[PDB]
Amino acid sequence: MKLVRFLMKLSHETVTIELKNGTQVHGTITGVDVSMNTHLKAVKMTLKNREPVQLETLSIRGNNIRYFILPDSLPLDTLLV
Amino acid sequence: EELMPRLLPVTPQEYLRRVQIEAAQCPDVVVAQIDPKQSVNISLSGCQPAPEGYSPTLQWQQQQVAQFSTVRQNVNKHRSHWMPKSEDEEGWKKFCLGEIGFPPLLSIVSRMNQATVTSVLEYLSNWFGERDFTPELGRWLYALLACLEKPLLPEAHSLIRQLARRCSEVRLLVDSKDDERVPALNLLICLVSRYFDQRDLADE
Amino acid sequence: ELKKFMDKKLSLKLNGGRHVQGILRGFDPFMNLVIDECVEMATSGNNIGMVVIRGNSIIMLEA
Amino acid sequence: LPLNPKPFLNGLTGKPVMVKLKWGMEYKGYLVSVDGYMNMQLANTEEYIDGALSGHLGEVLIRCNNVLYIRGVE
Amino acid sequence: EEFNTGPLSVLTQSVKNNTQVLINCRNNKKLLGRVKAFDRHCNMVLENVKEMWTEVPVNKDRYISKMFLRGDSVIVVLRNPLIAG
Amino acid sequence: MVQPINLIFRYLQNRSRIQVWLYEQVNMRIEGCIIGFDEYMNLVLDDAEEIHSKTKSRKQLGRIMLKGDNITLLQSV
Amino acid sequence: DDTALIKAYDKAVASFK
Repeated sequence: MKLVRFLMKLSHETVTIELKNGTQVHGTITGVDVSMNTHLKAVKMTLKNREPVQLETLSIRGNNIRYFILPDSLPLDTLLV
Repeated sequence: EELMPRLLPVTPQEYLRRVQIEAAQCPDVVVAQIDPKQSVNISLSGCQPAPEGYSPTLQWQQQQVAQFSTVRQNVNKHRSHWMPKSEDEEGWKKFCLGEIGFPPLLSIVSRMNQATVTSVLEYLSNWFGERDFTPELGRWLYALLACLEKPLLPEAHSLIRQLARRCSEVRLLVDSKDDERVPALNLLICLVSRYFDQRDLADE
Repeated sequence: ELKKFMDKKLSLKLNGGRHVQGILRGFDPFMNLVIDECVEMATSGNNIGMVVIRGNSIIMLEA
Repeated sequence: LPLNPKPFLNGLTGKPVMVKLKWGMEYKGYLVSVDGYMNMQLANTEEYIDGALSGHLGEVLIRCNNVLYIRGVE
Repeated sequence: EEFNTGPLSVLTQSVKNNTQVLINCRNNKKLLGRVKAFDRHCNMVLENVKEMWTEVPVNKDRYISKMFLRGDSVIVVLRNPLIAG
Repeated sequence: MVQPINLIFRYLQNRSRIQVWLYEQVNMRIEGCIIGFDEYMNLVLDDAEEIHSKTKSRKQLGRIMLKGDNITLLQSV
Repeated sequence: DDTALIKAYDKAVASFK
């Protein structure tokens, strides 16, 4: 799957991630692995009925990710090459 | 990871080769053509664009977005030094807007947890569907928006969007710029649309 | 390694909160099993014979 | 004469099918196209939820992995 | 070739013609947006997405400017969806 | 040692009616006679039915191809 | 200044030019 090659180019970009449980996880990408496992720092998690959680670091399984909200400013056309 | 995982190892093994062999000779992609009706999916609206001359300038928008950020940094301080029940739609309406009712002191909004803020935004939005936009309503909306911590639940994004909609609709009842509501409505829409990333709702 | 569960009885937990009690009869590299004389322990459990179980689905497996 | 999986699929293209999903929804349509992963393209698609017709989707791609079974329709 | 034909053409049409598609997501939600790129797994770079759903029985939505969507989440994808305000 | 492919293969030769436990569904099982299969465990199934649970109802399917990643357990019937 | 918000809102409305 070529497109992960794209996610791999995103170090230092801060993103929000929706987990399959529906949690939203905001954080900054330290790294994404070839299977979409994503390592974040400076993390904030919004949960359905529980106050937010701040974490210095978190890493999330690629198959627990539904999607990445990217930064608007992200330049897609250069990253897609 | 694996779209179609192999579940069986390659007698039966003899059969499975025959199958693998035959399948590899089957064409990969096959398109049939068809020799010669669509439903509707209900999309919610956009914002109603501002009546001519009512649309604010970008510099003012950016200014507010920028200002608001700083205001939000303050809200965290108060919430550092440490009301109707959460489910009480009727109390919360009455508590915030009254008959007057309580202003949004940091002393109060800082105390509310994130589920409650969201609850109250909904209640104040429902009232709003069904009563007029005062200044008291406006500060609460601003205050609740300032208290919402991101990243936002999708449910919270939908709610603030409905609110921007309602604002853009009320903005068409106006018949002079001098109308007290105009600045407030423009602000709340600007916050939702730029600060909270719902750029499809922005006045441009 | 699964070598020495063979011909030993067991109970199995399967995805979807499903449990199975039987005795291991065969297996493969992909983790599929054959279990003999197996019962589905439903809520209110049935003897369902020789069965093949897929390597996933098999959540927990104990003796 | 065993009928194996890929042949049978290739055998269904150009024809009415009902595709049923691992989530319980099913789609009836003419199977336009197929690939090696068993992704499917349907045209004139009807979606059934609860077995109740829910929508006319027209042309539609279904991701292989969501499929529970496919079958021929008259 | 067989991105051009074969079921993945549905996706390569939106890339070619800047056409929106509607995606049914395992979310129980629907995404309406333009495709930027995709892979064989239907991993996706989307633009200008409207996420739409119903719940308590009221329609709900949100806007996401730029998205990477895991092919995992995609159930069905409609070419040429029809939507109304 | 009974290797699973053997068993599966045995069902094919005999044309035994089998019942399949679905992976993502516990409220339905699929019933059929198996007339083809492959290394993905995809099954072409003859004379298939959807047997639902607590409702004691069966739906005739006909000939269907059942994807292998759906299979949790296979049993005879 | 416990009314920083109320204050914040009025300023923001008033800046509309």
